[PDB]
Amino acid sequence: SVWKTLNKWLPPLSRDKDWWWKTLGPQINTLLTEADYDLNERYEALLLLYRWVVPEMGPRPRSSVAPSKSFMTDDHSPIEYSWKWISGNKKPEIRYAVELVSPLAGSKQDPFNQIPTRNLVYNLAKIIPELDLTWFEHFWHELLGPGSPLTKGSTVFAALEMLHGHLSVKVYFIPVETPDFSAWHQIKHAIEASGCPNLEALNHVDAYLSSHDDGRQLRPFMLAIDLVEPAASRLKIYARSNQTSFRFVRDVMTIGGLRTDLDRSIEKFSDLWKRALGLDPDTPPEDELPKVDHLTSGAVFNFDVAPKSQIPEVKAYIPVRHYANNDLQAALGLIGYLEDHGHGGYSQSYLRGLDMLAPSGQLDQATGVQTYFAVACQGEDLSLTSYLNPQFYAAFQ
Ligand SMILES: N[C@@H](Cc1c[nH]c2ccccc12)C(=O)O
Repeated sequence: SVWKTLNKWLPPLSRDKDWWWKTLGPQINTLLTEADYDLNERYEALLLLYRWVVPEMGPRPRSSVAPSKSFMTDDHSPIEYSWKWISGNKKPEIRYAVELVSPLAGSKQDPFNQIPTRNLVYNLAKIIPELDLTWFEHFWHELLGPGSPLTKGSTVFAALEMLHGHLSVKVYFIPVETPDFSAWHQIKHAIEASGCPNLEALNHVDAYLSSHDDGRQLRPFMLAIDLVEPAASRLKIYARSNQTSFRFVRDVMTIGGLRTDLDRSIEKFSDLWKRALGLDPDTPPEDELPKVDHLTSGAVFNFDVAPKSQIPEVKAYIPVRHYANNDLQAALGLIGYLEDHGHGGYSQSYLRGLDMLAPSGQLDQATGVQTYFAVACQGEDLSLTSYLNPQFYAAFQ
């Protein structure tokens, strides 16, 4: 084991740092091993974890109660893994998002816990010069700086994507809302001041959000960027709705019909939706889901409005934790879909990863491990991603 070797030879850590090391290291290491990552990349990932992430995770969990109301997950776990299914039986992509913390969190010196993520990004910029911080600094200044202004629990976090051979970094900004400045207002002004050459996709999304009947029901809340050249980065605007019928999801995926030639992709999406969510196969698409009242309940989407494209791209997130019956049932639904379409070469590796992450004896009894199933429509096929919560506090061992 890579983690066993590193833990055996790297210098020992404080109580909190050692807890985070001996918890995250095995999790990330198992996920990467099941995805058949090369040994060098597992070493690199765990060395990054030991050097730049573990020292900034703050106190270790010691009870069911979290030290913050972090927006990363529902139990405020500050770490979220993700497992992207690659078509053609290729190796899955492993990513993880983290919101680092400091003792100044909540104080006047960092009221929204922003400096640790900035520090992490700059450290990574020292090790990987390929990363570009132009758009990072621009959107940070626009959305979280002293000129920026109700909070969702966090205002920023970062994500590492191990893309087999190189590392990519992503930044999520969650603006603070005021009666005069909605999150969407701030995001739109930030993108307009970003310096993009072709704002056709942003204007399409704005028209859909403002004038369309169902598009008016989406509440923008988050913006994600890639730390690459601004011409090569995506601009992902996340939007939530209390509506949950599959008809609504179907229309949002098309952006009110702006996107065409997706009927087969949408039929496969409906099949996967009912399988993962445990619904009856004859569920009318206009039926709403049984009501779940939560901060992150309802249907979630993201629009990619990156200038390279004139038409925006939509990714939908099936909220497994809120509407499925249990983690094993949803996992088998997703896995059966993948097997029916010849894309399930890594299903058993995924199940071993789930069993690694799951609180002892709760996969078939509760939800929570799998937060989202992300679906995108690529021509006739689906691009799928599983999002995973280690549940440090909801499942405190
Ligand atoms: N925790 C928030 C934000 C979030 C974290 N990871 C996500 C992945 C997809 C969509 C949203 C999120 C939520 O569940 O909504």
